[PDB]
Amino acid sequence: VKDTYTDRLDDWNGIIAGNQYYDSKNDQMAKLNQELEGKVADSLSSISSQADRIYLWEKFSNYKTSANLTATYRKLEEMAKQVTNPSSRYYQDETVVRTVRDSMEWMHKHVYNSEKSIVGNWWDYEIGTPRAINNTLSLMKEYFSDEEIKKYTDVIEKFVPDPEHFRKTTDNPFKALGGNLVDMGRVKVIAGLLRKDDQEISSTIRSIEQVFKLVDQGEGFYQDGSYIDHTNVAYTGAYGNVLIDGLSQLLPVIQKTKNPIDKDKMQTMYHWIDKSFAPLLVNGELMDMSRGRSISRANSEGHVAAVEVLRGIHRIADMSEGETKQRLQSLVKTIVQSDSYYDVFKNLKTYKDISLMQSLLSDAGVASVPRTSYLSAFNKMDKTAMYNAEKGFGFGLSLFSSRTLNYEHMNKENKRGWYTSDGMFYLYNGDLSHYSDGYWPTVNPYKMPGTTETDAKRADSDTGKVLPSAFVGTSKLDDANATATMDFTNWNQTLTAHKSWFMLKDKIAFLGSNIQNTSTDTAATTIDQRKLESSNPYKVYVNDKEASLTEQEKDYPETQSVFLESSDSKKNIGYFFFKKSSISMSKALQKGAWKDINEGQSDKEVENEFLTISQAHKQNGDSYGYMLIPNVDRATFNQMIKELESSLIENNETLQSVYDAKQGVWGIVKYDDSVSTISNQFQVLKRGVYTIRKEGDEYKIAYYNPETQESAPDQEVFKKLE
Ligand SMILES: CC(=O)N[C@@H]1[C@@H](O[C@@H]2OC(C(=O)O)=C[C@H](O)[C@H]2O)[C@@H](O)[C@@H](COS(=O)(=O)O)O[C@H]1O
Repeated sequence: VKDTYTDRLDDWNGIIAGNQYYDSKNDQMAKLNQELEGKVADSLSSISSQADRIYLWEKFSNYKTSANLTATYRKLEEMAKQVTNPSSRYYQDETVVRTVRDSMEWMHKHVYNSEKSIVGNWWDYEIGTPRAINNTLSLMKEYFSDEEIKKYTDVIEKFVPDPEHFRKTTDNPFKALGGNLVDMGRVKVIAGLLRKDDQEISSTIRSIEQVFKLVDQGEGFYQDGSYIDHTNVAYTGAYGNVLIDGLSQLLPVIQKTKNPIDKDKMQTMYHWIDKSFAPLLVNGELMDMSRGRSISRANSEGHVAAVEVLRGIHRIADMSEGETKQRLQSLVKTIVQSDSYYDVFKNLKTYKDISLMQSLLSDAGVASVPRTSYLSAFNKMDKTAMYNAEKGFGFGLSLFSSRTLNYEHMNKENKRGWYTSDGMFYLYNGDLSHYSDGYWPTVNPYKMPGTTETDAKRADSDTGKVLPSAFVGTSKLDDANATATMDFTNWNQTLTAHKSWFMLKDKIAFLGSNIQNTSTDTAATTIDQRKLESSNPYKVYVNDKEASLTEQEKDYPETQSVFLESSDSKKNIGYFFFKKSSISMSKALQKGAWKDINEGQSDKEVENEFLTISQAHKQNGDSYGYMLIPNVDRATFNQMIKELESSLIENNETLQSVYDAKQGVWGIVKYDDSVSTISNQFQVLKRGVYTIRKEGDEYKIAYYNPETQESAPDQEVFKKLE
């Protein structure tokens, strides 16, 4: 029956598919249409048309595997999209209409109904499938009776009757929050509209409002921009994605129901965008350190994942007004145009999303100015993101502590992320494809960049762990300078190291001290493991003399510097060792398959060439110290290392500090409360992290105690001499 409920469903259809905006003369849209045409065509030619079939699609036949249910229903949603698209060859096609109706009935009688119990993954039974069912019925509501719709959605009410909890029919339900809570809306709000159930709609919207509250513990968004999910995992880039992506779709519909959400409550959305999401986006790429186990998915590499956030932002901009709308449009525009590697349209899956992106990009009224420099210390999730606009490089520092899990391996995904948070670092430069094109299934998991580890074998069956120490954190001074440390202990408590980082605007110093090993395994710190481009080869220099790297590891004793020279300076990487160090390097083709790190992925062999730089630690009390200097040519790197000749102030078991004379900035990490005199100019008095700047006779201080997660009054930690 046509009423206010169907009106809302019409708006929903315009959002999830957008057929009403389709334009055959629009190349980007025609491209998505053809994709859907192909998908439906394939589904129609492989579906079982035999009586007494045991499945609809052979490749999704074993229904004891919950994933097959969601995949099956999603195939029906694709059909519903095309049968209602005037420009589709399947528009109002009698066979497709009957196929969708008959398929819904079959699955309802033999595979998914209220008389069933969760078998496999609860996610499919409560989120994946219900969403596919809602969208199918919503798109084809003019081909189904209200009774049939209520019939096919009853099962949704059986598995998800409570808008505040998930796994309600199991022996271990959980409180819905963040991304899941948004999906709860895409389940119960839509089902509610389909069932014309006001109570379900009102109660679900009320439950959804919890998402707008910032937290100070648990899952959710924090004031410092961090986003935690799954109890204690940094997850802005995956579950955070689902949250903004899904919520931006729902809001236009929710705000037109009899239970609209207060404007002041939704105000936090803008905080997420500016404080939580934006910093993790560099040249169109969403930083992998925030994507959890999703890094092990071939179809979700960095630039692809970024689009989920960008399209969410764009939708929010569209429902916003004036300056707020104007600036969000500019944010999306500048990020997209800075991405010369990935075509944003490849992940805009609805015509309205394509339309919005096109108008934004062609509207001269929307400014597209390169983003300025920034540095976000996401202490509540132990990650740090840095971007230098003048030089054009991004830097990501992935850590963990007693407050966060190192890596997430579940549902057979991300089997080898063991060391992705053990002081791992990311460098975002001219090569936007670096962490893409199969980086994850080909990178050597035992040598993640920046990490200090023993070479003991690791089991894929292992799961994440929290760190024994709480002494992990970043002290930020300004948009270009910050200091961080990690009181590191490896997975089996056989190795330790005081690892610290000194972010000094256009370079980052890496210092490690108190390195100890109690095992029989060899210990080493991976200085880098950079994925190469066959089109842009690097010329390697050691102590400024060209070197020839081979697959076989070569040792370089008494090394003062290493320089990776590209034809594009924005891809150059230099390493300056404060004190001559013994390192080894090699360039080798590494092979692997996505299935190796994610059971549900392809076993197709992938290959990439990598340049690995390492420093062995054969004695207790060992250390390392070097400055990472990117985006400068060879002569400029050589000049810079001369300026930094005496930048290392100290690197021992209780004190680590680097000084940038040009800036007048000090980065300092103290492991105890002894009085530390620095450069005969001042004293720092407490255990913690410092970033200090001298401006004449003045001193600007940024102190952070990572264990108590508090700063402190200046006189408690700093004292000027004389
Ligand atoms: C945040 C996350 O990893 N969520 C998991 C699901 O993944 C998301 O799926 C969708 C969607 O519209 O369904 C959008 C996102 O890009 C993607 O991250 C999914 O993996 C389900 C079930 O698993 S599967 O059978 O292995 O595919 O589990 C969620 O936790």
